[PDB]
Amino acid sequence: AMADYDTYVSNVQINNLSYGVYTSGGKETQFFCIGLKHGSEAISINAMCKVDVYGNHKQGFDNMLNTAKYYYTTGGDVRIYYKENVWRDPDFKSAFSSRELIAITTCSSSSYCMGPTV
Amino acid sequence: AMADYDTYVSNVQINNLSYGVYTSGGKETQFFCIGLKHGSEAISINAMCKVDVYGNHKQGFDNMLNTAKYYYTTGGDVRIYYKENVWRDPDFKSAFSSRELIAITTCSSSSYCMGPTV
Amino acid sequence: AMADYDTYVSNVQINNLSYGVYTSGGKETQFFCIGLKHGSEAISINAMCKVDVYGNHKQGFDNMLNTAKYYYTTGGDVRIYYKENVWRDPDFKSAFSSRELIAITTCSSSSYCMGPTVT
Amino acid sequence: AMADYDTYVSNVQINNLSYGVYTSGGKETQFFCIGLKHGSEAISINAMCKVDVYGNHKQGFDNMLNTAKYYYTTGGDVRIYYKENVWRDPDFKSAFSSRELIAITTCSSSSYCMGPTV
Amino acid sequence: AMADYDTYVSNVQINNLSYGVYTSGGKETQFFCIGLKHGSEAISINAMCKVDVYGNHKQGFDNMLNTAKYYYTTGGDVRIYYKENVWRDPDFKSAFSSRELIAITTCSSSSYCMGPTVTNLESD
Repeated sequence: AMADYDTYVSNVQINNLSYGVYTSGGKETQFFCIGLKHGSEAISINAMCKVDVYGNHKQGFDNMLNTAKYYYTTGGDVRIYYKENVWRDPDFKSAFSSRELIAITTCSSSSYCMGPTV
Repeated sequence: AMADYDTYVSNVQINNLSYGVYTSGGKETQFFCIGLKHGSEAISINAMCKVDVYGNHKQGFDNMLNTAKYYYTTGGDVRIYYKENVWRDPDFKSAFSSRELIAITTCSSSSYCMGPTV
Repeated sequence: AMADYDTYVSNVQINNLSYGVYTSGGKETQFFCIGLKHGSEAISINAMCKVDVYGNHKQGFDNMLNTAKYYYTTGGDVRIYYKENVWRDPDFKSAFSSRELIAITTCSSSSYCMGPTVT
Repeated sequence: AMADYDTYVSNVQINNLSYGVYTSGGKETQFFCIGLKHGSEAISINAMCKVDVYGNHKQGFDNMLNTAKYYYTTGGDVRIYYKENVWRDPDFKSAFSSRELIAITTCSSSSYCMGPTV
Repeated sequence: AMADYDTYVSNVQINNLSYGVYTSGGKETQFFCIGLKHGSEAISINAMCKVDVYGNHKQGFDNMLNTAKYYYTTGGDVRIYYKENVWRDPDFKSAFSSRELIAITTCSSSSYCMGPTVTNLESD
């Protein structure tokens, strides 16, 4: 199976965004975070972030940000692939999330979203 | 004829998208994949991908991604040119596709799309 | 007059767009092409293209692509400046066009588009 | 707590935007500045700016500009994190403010915006 | 006062836009030009341009272009800051404009636009 694609939430909507600049561990960073809803269902796995110069995958900062902003605009159904327990900055983890955003795929029905499933 | 333009599907719509980051073969990659339908019907050749640091044509990652997102938004009729049997990562081919996306052109009628035919 | 601004069509609409990647003449390229509307016909006329690593003006590939996509979306009337007889790859010229896209300007009326004119 | 995240205004709207190029202190700059409202309420903390080659955080100019422009388009409620007393150019400070823009987060309700509140 | 911010036109709309490529002085350039109106009136200062590799401020070409395109799309009221007598190639000035685009700010009402204003009636 694809490394880092094993943990996801499906048929969610991106209902909040954050974008900022921040010094972390003595390095100048950019970050963004997505916040999620699942229609009217309560979701606890509801935030994930990406940082330009830290993480398991530094590539794709601008493309992932633009992709997140696209689905915030449409409110469309997506699946979010993420990795738990990534961010080591304790102030960032408590403010935003520990989770690193890995991929965003669309869902065309209540049962199908693109990408691998477990 | 144009090299790599011999294999295409016409009058389709991009009805799904994926964008992600992924380690493949020791390289840090970005990728995106488009999912297709043919009007009211599903089609069997229905996913094509592009990878920033692998493939027959590594250029144009951001422009092809922006172009794909554009037609996902409009739902317009397009022709997709693609190349078969490209991606060699077995986990990736199984989750997404083995096909490399080459070009996207528009269709102004049920019978005409821009670009060369065979 | 401005070099490369002598040849244009005014008050046209872009009704088709192509974007691709392609190996031409030993180089890896990106290109896009616009097709122009002719009455109610589906087939476009006067297609014009831009290539990132070939042409009289290699600069501005992404900005010209985004400008072309913009007017394809709005369907607005534009003036297109282009250079005839540029592309030499025969397969490309047969598939798309020989013309290089130089500039796109708006038309605010049936009578006025921005940019220089010739008589 | 996150350094530079202690000062913010919540549930505001970006109702004006400036973008320009400018020589400041012998350096060629770009800048943008956001103007804020909060519905009908009189606010005094209502302008924040970012400069490409000056400030505590020079990274993220284009991404922050595009983020500010998006919320100006939607008129949606946001939280603005900012740093007071940053700009030293007296002419710039008089025309806009001394405040450096740090982050923009969305507000999904009258009581919630993403990001830390301490 | 902010250098290069002394001449502007307020409460205008961008109602035309040009983008192109052009060779000048041995350099390959990109440029764009905006056309303006003041509601239903034509104005005297109605065009201004930015060039990627010429001008007093070469930075910000893409950001300025995207900003101008945005306001052309929305038709919203803006203030345009510009500098006179920059483009001195007569065929470019005849085709487009002599003025360099410096900044674009919004006007949220008929009475307010963002950005610096001159000190007084004589710009002392």
